[PDB]
Amino acid sequence: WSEPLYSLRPEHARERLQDDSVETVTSIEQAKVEEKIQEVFSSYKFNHLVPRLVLQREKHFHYLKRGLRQLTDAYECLDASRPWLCYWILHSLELLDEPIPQIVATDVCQFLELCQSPDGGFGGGPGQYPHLAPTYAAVNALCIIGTEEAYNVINREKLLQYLYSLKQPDGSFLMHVGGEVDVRSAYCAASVASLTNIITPDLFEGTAEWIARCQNWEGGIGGVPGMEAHGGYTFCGLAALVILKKERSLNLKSLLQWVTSRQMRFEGGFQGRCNKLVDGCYSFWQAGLLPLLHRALHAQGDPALSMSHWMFHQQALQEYILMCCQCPAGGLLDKPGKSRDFYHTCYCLSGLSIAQHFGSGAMLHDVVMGVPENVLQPTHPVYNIGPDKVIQATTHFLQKPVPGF
Amino acid sequence: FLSLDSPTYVLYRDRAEWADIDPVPQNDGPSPVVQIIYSEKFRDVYDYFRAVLQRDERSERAFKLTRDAIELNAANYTVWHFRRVLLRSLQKDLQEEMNYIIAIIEEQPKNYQVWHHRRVLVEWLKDPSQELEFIADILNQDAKNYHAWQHRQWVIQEFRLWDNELQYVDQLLKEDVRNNSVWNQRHFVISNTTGYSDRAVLEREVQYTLEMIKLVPHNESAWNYLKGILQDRGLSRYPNLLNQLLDLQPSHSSPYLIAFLVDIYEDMLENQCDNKEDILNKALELCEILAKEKDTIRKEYWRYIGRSLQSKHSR
Ligand SMILES: COc1ccc(S(=O)(=O)N2Cc3cc(C#N)ccc3N(Cc3cncn3C)C[C@H]2Cc2ccc(OC(=O)NCc3ccccc3)cc2)cc1
Ligand SMILES: CC(C)=CCC/C(C)=C/CC/C(C)=C/COP(=O)(O)OP(=O)(O)O
Ligand SMILES: [Zn+2]
Repeated sequence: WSEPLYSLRPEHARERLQDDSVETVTSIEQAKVEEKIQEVFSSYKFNHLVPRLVLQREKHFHYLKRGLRQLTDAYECLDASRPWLCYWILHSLELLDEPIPQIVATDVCQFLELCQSPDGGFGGGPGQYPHLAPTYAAVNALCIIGTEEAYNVINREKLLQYLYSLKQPDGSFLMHVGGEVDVRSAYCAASVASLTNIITPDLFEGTAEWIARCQNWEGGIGGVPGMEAHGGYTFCGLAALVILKKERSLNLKSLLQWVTSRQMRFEGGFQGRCNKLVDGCYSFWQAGLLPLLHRALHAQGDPALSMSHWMFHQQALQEYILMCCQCPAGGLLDKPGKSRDFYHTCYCLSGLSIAQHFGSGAMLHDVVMGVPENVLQPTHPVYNIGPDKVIQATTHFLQKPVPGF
Repeated sequence: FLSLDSPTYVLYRDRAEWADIDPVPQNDGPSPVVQIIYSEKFRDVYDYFRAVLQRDERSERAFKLTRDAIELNAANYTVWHFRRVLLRSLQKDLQEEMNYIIAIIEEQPKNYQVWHHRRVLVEWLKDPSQELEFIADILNQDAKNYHAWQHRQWVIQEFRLWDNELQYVDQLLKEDVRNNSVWNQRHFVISNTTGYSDRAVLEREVQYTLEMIKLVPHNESAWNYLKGILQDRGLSRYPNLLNQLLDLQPSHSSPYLIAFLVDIYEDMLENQCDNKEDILNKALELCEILAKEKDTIRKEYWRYIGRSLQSKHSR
């Protein structure tokens, strides 16, 4: 009699846009997407078939496996982003529980070494100047591999030099020498600093306070002070603050009401900003804030926290990802009618993991929508590599002294 | 001089005026990962770019080449840096270079690198005279372009060009009252000029937001702005608010109206108000309507607000 799937229930039809008889570009466009998602949702009834949700693991794997070696000229626009591709692909493989062959691990390692700059950090490819985004990616990729070869690639003294070179008077960081600032760079710096144990007591002075100025009237965080609240920057700000242990610098209550508000009543996915369209990748950057808030509020006594669920509709996010974000050929996507890429494959899967796995103390509780083989390996919400990789690397780098001591 | 899409385009390896330089192949190692099968055009350009970068050739021919390298991958920040090095060493006319970046931003408005480049140019020239009108044309094509708003905030702040922004804000809010970028701009102007304490201005702001809410009750951006401005001081400092919302209910309910009520009740209870009971009960009741019926996607969040208010306020 009754639908197991929340997006297919009759009462769900009510969650459609109400434009109050006033049309703007925003409503027209939002109505357009809802029409498409409705077709996907309805297509089980229209075809006279029983619904069933499968994460197409084998097909995603083939796509990842090949991509890790070779890519079409469609990725010419990511030629200054090769470490990103390493990370996106390796992380997807790790989430899907596929072992990295040693030979592949070694080649990634050698390749990231060619990308490493002699004055510290990594560039977007061999011989490109260093930049903090590929530095973050490379370091994450190297931890996913998490062997001795991989750890030894990073040149920690020089990494710290590089970071200092980018640090600003007002607490913020440049993305690269002669580049610009935004909250993204703070997180990137905080992430590599803390995994590799190069954090000195002056490095992040002012940083938490600069990130705090990025929180605005909406509750979320913008890229720089004054700017609109955005899911990707909010993720980066909060996460940098968890690493720095200054969670408390922010109005966490208004941030919570902001992030929860970005889940779309109809699609089940998240939007990046208020009044914009749903998008598969925010399944991570927005829904990954919830575990970060959960830990932050818990560290403050909040006695009202659930011991089984994050504060968003975990089931509806899985429905969105599984029904609307999979390419039948392999890989995942922003929304139906877009085309797959390694970025969306990475973050759709990371978002799925989060929506599946709850953990607060000794309290572990899963929700696996669809078939049980859908379950993914868990991801650390600060770093978006596996919690085991985080442990293994931090442990290993605490063996060494902070350069300069 | 020779465009990348000209039918007469010729690879650099077939141009005589590049015969003295040996291209530099990409060093990907014996066993590549994430190897891009570049097009011939692309690989040719970048092979030559690596050559000039390695020699640090500061020539007019290198300059033209960075242009083609940018066009093939405008996200390559090493090429831009080199171009900025050549703009200075060659003493290129920065006004021609402004013309150039205007054309490329028109074409690729969603790339950070081009906007950063423009910022460096305005900083070198100290001349914002074209910015507000340039940015306004990009925003005419995508009214929500994040980089465009950021560039606009930067230019307004650094050159103090506040005087006409609020009218712009109004023109766009007229065009699309659901554009959250414009609501954010609104708050950026006011909060950096008059501020929100001038009670004449705070009043004009709240009358405006309520009036927009009337025309379009389900638009979340007005509701967020309304809360955004008043929550500063504490919502229960405004006692007419509670009832003025309760009046919009019969003919304008929305989940956002109900949630704003839950926020007023929370502040009332926080400020130890008359009836530390009946009020909480209205609150819990409403949370329930939200979790159960009217805003169920946020069920976990409302359950938690419900629980937070009980734990706080009934001893
Ligand atoms: C129009 O096609 C693209 C392709 C790439 C981009 S992106 O580099 O700015 N970035 C990643 C991204 C990757 C893919 C893949 N594969 C697909 C899209 C994409 N976008 C665009 C997008 C995503 N969802 C919807 N859309 C329209 C998002 C964008 C997000 C991003 C990721 C990493 C970032 O950190 C970086 O600095 N990345 C660029 C970078 C990387 C390495 C070195 C230097 C700079 C900043 C922004 C944007 C548009
Ligand atoms: C380095 C790092 C960890 C980065 C991750 C942060 C991230 C996702 C940033 C995106 C910032 C940006 C320019 C958004 C514009 O959205 P848009 O106009 O493309 O579309 P929208 O409607 O989805 O915001
Ligand atoms: Zn996306």
